[PDB]
Amino acid sequence: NLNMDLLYMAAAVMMGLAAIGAAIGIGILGGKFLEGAARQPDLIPLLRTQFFIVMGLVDAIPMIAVGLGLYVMFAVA
Amino acid sequence: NLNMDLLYMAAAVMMGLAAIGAAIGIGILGGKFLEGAARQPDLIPLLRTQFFIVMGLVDAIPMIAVGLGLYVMFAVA
Amino acid sequence: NLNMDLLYMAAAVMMGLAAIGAAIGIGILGGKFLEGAARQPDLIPLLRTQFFIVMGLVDAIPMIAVGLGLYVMFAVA
Amino acid sequence: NLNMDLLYMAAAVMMGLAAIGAAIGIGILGGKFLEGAARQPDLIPLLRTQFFIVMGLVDAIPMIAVGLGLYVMFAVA
Amino acid sequence: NLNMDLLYMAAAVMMGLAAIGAAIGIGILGGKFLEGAARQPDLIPLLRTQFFIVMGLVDAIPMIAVGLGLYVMFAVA
Amino acid sequence: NLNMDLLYMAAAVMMGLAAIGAAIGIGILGGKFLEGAARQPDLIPLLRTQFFIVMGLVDAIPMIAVGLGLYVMFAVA
Amino acid sequence: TYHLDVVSAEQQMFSGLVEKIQVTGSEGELGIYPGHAPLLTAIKPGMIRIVKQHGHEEFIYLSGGILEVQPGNVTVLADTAIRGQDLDEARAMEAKRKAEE
Amino acid sequence: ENMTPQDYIGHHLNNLQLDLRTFSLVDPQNPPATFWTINIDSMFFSVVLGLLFLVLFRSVAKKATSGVPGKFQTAIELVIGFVNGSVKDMYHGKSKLIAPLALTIFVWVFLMNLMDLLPIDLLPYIAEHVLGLPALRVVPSADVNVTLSMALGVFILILFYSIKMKGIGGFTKELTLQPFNHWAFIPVNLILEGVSLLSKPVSLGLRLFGNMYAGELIFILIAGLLPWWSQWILNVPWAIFHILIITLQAFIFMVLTIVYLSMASE
Amino acid sequence: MNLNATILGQAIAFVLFVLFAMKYVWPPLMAAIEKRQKEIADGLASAERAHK
Amino acid sequence: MNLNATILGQAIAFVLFVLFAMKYVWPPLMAAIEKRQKEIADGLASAERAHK
Repeated sequence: NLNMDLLYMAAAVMMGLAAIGAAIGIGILGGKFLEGAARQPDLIPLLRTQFFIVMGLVDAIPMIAVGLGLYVMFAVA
Repeated sequence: NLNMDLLYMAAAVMMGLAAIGAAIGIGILGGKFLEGAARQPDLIPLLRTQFFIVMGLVDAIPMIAVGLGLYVMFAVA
Repeated sequence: NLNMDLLYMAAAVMMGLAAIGAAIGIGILGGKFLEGAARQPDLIPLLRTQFFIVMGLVDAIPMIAVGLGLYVMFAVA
Repeated sequence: NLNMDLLYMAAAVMMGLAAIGAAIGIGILGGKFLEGAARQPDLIPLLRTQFFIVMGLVDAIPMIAVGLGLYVMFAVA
Repeated sequence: NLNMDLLYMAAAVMMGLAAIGAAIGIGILGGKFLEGAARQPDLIPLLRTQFFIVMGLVDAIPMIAVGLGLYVMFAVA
Repeated sequence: NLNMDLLYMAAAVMMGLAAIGAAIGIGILGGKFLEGAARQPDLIPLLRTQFFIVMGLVDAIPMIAVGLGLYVMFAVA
Repeated sequence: TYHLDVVSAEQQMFSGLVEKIQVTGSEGELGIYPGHAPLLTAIKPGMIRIVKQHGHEEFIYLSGGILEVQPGNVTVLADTAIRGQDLDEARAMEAKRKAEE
Repeated sequence: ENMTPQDYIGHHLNNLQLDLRTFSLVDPQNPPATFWTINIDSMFFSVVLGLLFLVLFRSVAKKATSGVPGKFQTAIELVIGFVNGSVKDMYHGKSKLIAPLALTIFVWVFLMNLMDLLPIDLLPYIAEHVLGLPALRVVPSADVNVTLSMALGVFILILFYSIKMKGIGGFTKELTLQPFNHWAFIPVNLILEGVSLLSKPVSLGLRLFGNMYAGELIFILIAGLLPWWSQWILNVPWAIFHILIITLQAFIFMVLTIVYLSMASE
Repeated sequence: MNLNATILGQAIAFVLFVLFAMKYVWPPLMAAIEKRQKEIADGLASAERAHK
Repeated sequence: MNLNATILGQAIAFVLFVLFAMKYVWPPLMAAIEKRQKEIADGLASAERAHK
């Protein structure tokens, strides 16, 4: 039956959106991090820790979406 | 055919839009947080607590979509 | 049957749009709040109150949109 | 079968667009209001009162959009 | 007669796009208006007149779109 | 026959979204890095190191997306 | 071209018409050209270097000060020292103890 | 063994529901459609955690002296100081209820979330084989009900504070007039205030449930899909993240409850 | 997922825990550290009064 | 699928996570040690100072 094709499309949309968000938000955050590290070059180890702290919060939902897309693509289809 | 794959596509829409919104909003918030921390490297706990307040407020509503998408995928479909 | 099945997609679209709008708006608002609290640390409880005041205004339309999507996906579907 | 279903679909897209617009506009307006509050905290009682008037103009149109969406969902069915 | 159902979707898309455009434009204008009122609080009644003059232009196309969508929704359908 | 044809669109959307996300995120990060290098030409070797540290996080998800798009285009076809 | 002044509270250090200058601004190195928009910034200690009319090179070391720009005028309000350490608070103590003793 | 990963995931997302009427163990293969079937697994682990919290806090409170502090007492004194400092930061009233409520919320929510770090199959395998229970899932927080019951209790407390400290007159006044204060907007004001008021606790409960549920399902997928030799390279980076996640989420629940109660009262 | 009457039993458990903790748990704690601070402060105050 | 292999892999991953937590999440007790040192030293020294 033809039903199998649509699962690939749904996984494609979900993972593409997840990658769009995971790239853009991390890019903005890293740009601010670099801007702040340029000013105070001695504070890099602290800003770098806080950057990781917030970056963990950023990508979580994209990670969920990517994992679900992998599941839909391989296990279901 | 029409039953399962449309549900999968709906879940994919939910959890792509939720990932987009949450990632972009958290990146925006974290940019201002990291900018503040470079200006006042001492006040970091207070600013990060306020950031936690706002981060919870942001994250609250996309998680509705995330959980409902998981429900639609597994319980319904 | 297709009639009820598509309702899930309609609710998915509605609540995904609601989530993206709310997440982005609240992220911008919280970023401005964080920057303000970083300029004037002694002022934080006032700005936080103002932020809650305006956040109660922001979320109302996304909140009702998500509630109506939940209605269409549970009571209707 | 698909008449009421498409009615719900049209209501869904309408209300999603309305929620997106309202959330983004109020986010921008509240962010600028927060910045103006931050600059001169003692002026907040006036700036808040002007922000309320402007936010009423912001809210004017998404509310007729949402009202027509509710009409489509409930009355037309 | 399937003719009726597509007209509701055609009205819905028009009104949603009009709501998005008008709400984001009015928020952008009002944000600068509020920041200017924050800077020079004595000039507020003049800036309000200027803001109304400009707002009369922002809503030119959006109000035509909303009127035409409302016309399509009731008179034509 | 649709099982073969639709897979190319499912890969096309993935490899468009991944490219848009990676391009926007890398553009914003590179712009911030360029501004920091312009202001502080002495720190260029340090800012470049931190830029390459951060950039490997942006590409994490879009490279999964592009690899899965290549897989969908070629292996399953 | 513009007329560059270099002055301090004690003395006029330099005055003359200048085609371009290199100066270390508060946030980074800065170059000034004729017709530059009005600008105000402190300057960190270091060399400010000058080309007078006909592009003659001149170098001046400054402990610090404030640089500002006006239509056709550039004025450097240099000061004697960084002053950021504030060691003279110790100098104020002996004035008190010797008054008490 | 022979199993489809889809069904392995299916079992784990099921609960030892038991009929309150007939006292009968529901099974994961066929769910009945009767409302009163308590989901036992989350509640059984949930009150156990509260009992452990109460036992430890009493076991330290029963002996603590102002002399040389012990190594064990120091953690409890630190958590008491942290909760008290947060309350004093965001609450100025005389109500003795707020601080112990926040302390209980923080500790209990932290304990519930911690269950997710454990191996997903350990306790369920034990319960199925040694005991014989049809189903089990051991993270209480992943239950929507535990989250929604706590959020609705907090909302009830908010209503009580609005009626008592803020006042019923001061509640009708705010609902009708604010934020636009004009009678033309009063019908709109009522709707906006009600929507935001109901949005707050729903946001708390569904945020917590979403976090715990989307961590538990990630662990279940990692266990079910990947071969044993490869599981660690994706499981370990996730538990480290989820430790910060559970700490942050318990902190968020406590602080947001404090904020809502303080805004209702004062 | 699926709502159930578990919503009620946990509402009983929550209120019971809240009542028991509010009564017994909190009041004994936080006394010792306050006693330490008061001892340090009053010893300082008394010593400075005798110094004056 | 074999269920034994899943239990083996989950055990492996939990062992590795326990090791990582013990060597990177446990140390905050070291931060907690400073509180003990401060409390003991300040209390004893301040009481002695007041009595003297």
